[PDB]
Amino acid sequence: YFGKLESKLSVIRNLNDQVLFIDQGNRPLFEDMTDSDSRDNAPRTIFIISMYKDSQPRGMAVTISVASAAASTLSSENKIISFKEMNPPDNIKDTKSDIIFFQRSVPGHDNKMQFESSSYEGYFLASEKERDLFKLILKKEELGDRSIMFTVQNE
Amino acid sequence: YFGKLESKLSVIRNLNDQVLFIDQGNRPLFEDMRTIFIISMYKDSQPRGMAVTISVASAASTLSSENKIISFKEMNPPDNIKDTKSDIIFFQRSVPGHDNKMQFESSSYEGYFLASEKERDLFKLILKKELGDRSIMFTVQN
Amino acid sequence: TRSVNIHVPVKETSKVVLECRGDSYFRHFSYVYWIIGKNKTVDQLPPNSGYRERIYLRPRADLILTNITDEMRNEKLTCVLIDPKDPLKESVILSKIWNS
Amino acid sequence: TRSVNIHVPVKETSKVVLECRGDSYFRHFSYVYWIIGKNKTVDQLPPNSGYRERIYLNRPRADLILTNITDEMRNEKLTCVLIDPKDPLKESVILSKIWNS
Repeated sequence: YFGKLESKLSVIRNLNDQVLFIDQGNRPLFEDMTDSDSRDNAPRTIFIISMYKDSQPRGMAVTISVASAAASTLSSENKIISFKEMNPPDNIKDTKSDIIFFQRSVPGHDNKMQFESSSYEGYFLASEKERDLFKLILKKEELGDRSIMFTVQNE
Repeated sequence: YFGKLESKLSVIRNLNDQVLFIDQGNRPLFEDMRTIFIISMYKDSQPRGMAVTISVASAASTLSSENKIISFKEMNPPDNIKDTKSDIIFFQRSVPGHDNKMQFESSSYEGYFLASEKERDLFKLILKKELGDRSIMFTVQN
Repeated sequence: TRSVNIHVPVKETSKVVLECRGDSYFRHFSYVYWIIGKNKTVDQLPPNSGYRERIYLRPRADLILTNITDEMRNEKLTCVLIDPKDPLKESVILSKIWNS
Repeated sequence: TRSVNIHVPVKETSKVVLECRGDSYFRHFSYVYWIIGKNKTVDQLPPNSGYRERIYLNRPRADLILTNITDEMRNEKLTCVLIDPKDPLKESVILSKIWNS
């Protein structure tokens, strides 16, 4: 059982300081901080990380949703990363969820975070280059894999 | 040991709803209506009730029961008193069955209480020792 | 640099409040909450259980017990600190506190 | 309704805080504070005693903070007192009893 506690406006950036954003095609991608949304509103880069209490405490259970969107929540459904059409729910009657990730500090690096899928243990959010794009993907864990490390910046 | 805690601006009235005030001769009297007092509360190493001083807000003048009489010493309520009694410490207790009414017992002279006494046309603050005596009952307005 | 501590009253009263406070060096990402017995958050209890939780928005969560039964007095009540590291827990059984 | 209540931590730490709260319907004239052992307010203790009191300037509150904790302090009877226009109310605790439970 997950119960929603509190939400925080957050920006996420890979170790190349490229910022996570949602593009015109509803895709989670990364862009150089230089070229990231500079608006005070920051509609395309500001995420809400919603923290959940857990009946089976295993770490910090969170959902990640777009702050400016009506209903766009990150999902690992089917071992792939998409924006699912929904809001973070008041509760989830399940110990696993395609929209719940465990936000964990990187081993040896307290200032960096990784996000482990609650649905797929050992699978993490990662930044991956594909042609000219940098995509948010779900990839299996090799210690010190830097592609799964992020800086999470409050508001 | 008494240690000062917090104080409160207070208007004191006797049993006849007359307000306590200090007159020209520095005498404490009561009249229907100088009238603003400060009741300062003290913690006590020997908890017996609410230990207080009564002083004039328009200061330095502090009520005293020295020698079993009423006087106003030229002094401010002290930060502490290293003793278990004092001529300026009274115990403020509510009246049994009347939470809104207060009595003030001298800590120095057990059994002696502040009272209102009619003397001719005047009503005077005095100290005196009659269960239910109304003359030792006061109301305090904060 | 990480801890969870519960403050409990030395005596039972009609309304009992247990105060859980967390201390974590991850200040932007830390919270505390209660688990009743093995695995029930307060939200999961049957209605009118006598348990209520107040989450303060150092993280704090108060657990408020009313209409206290013997099962409640002997229940293991756990407060959990959640942050980017592994959850940290502290627990109490009130009947042990009160009968000492 | 008049009462005095002490909250204590279930375990000892380097800095231990006891919270004393009173409840009194005498709103302008009620307060709580600590007495260490038989008759010492915190004000009366020698310096570096390990006790510090925080009186919050009706629900009066006084916290007692213990540092550099000794066995004497662990075994000391600590009393919180409610003072108001009625007879004083007291509650007490001996920490070693709570912590060893």
